[PDB]
Amino acid sequence: MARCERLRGAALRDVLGQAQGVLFDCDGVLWNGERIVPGAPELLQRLARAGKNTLFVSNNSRRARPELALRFARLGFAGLRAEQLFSSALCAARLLRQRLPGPPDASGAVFVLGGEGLRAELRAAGLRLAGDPGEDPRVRAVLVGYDEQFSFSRLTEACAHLRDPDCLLVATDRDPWHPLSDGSRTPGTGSLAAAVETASGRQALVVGKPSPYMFQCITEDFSVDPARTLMVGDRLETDILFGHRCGMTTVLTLTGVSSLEEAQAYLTAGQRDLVPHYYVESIADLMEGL
Amino acid sequence: GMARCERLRGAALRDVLGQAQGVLFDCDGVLWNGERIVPGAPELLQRLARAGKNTLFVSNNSRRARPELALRFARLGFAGLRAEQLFSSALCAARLLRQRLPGPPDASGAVFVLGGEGLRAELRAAGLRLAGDPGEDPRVRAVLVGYDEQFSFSRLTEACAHLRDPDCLLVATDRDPWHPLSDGSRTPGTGSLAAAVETASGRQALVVGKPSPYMFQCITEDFSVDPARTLMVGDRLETDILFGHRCGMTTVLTLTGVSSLEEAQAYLTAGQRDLVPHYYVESIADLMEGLE
Ligand code: BEF
Ligand code: BEF
Ligand SMILES: [Mg+2]
Ligand SMILES: [Mg+2]
Repeated sequence: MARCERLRGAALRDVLGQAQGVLFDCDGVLWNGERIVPGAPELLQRLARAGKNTLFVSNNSRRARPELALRFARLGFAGLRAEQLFSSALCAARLLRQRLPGPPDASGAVFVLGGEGLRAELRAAGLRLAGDPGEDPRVRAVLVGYDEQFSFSRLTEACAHLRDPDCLLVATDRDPWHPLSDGSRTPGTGSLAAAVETASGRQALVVGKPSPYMFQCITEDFSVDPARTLMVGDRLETDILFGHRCGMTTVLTLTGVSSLEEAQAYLTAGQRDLVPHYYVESIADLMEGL
Repeated sequence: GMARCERLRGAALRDVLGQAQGVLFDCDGVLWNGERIVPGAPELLQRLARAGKNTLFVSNNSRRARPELALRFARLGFAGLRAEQLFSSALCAARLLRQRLPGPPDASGAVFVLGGEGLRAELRAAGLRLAGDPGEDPRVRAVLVGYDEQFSFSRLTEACAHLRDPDCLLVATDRDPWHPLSDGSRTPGTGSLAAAVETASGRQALVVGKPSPYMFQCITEDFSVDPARTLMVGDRLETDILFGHRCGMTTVLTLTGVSSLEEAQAYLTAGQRDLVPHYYVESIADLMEGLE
């Protein structure tokens, strides 16, 4: 039962040694916008050298796997394999492929409220998109992602497809909003998903943290022992909650969305699923254990 | 009076109407569907007036300011109504905001509005200054979410920016989630936009329209209404009927609109008593057989 203590000194050396791997959230953890978190690449390198597995799990649905891989390299994280990178975009594509196969054939298409990266992730899995060239097949699912082209007419069209009860509704994540480097905020997929759900009268299947699905998607590709895995993230209600649900050890870093006091407030309120085991000022602080 | 969803006809209809001082009518799906009146609706209103029963009208429709809504009634054949009898969520939003945003002269700021020109006009008639109107946009002191056919990701973003300030109010006209169109398709309702704005801003909106009691308050500032002796007549269980229950009125579901008898009956069998109408009719025309 999580106590939100500062991970330093001996405990930190013990926690890292016991670890098989570290699951890292990306935004607010490795970088903020185009500014990397100092020590972050050096941390990853030392982790690898110490033979501790690293994986990356992000609710960001803007970047397909190849562009996310480029971003890591560009910002200075070398030696990563694309296979280590999980976004809600990737896992939505895999969930939709799973739900849409069958003994039946001639499936259908996905209507996507989202950007080019999310679309590209679905095409890479072999799904067809409403609005691509050629045949208009039956729309069999609506996917809601981070959609800067969101509009009333696109909301209306989503709901029309959802009048068919067999048409699925999937959302990449419910993150409600995100910080920008200028201090302003941008609405998150959760706000778009809420509009689509309310207008269509449906409940969405949510793929991203804190949904366990994000973890299944990962364990299909790697063996992960939740007991010996650290889940590291900056957001209490997505990363920490996810970590608790998966039975992992949880580390809040303070470089991102949540504050140490928000965590303490959950603790005093006895909401244990939202309380991290440990916190650090920065993921750079983890290095003193290697 | 625990609702049993009974068909209002015969003696029950004569009794209920006889005890009533007045009838509150929801408008869409009740007096009309689109540009098509419900047959008998104009005659009903006339006969109600002759019988000395007061009528008032509530709508969650935020598209027409009160003058145009009044012109609509007249054009479709409803005679004898005065504009002051018409309460829309637009009107009541303008009043809530006028109440909450008066203060010293210099304090007065602006309302950032997600909605159409009807709603805009309703707020200006109440003396409110609007972001996006000509000249200086003063401090935004409230965000209003209404039915917004021009809703967009950037305007959602701009609303949230205003809402970062905890003292900026968030008001929604209503939470109706979607509405039927004449071709059988649907348009998203304010409730869906409001949900997006509330989620992205981390705020709870003050809701003005039915089933919020605020709409009833907005009405009782202008007219004496005894809820015990008033019928609330509507086509939507989750908005009109619930509203009637919260205000302590006898509730009548009419079937010419959004909800079905079977939806009402399922609420009954589930014990969701606040979503069960006391009575129902196929059409509000049926009410006429209870008047002499
Ligand atoms: F990249 Be994480 F979801 F902030
Ligand atoms: F006019 Be009601 F709000 F349908
Ligand atoms: Mg993050
Ligand atoms: Mg109605």
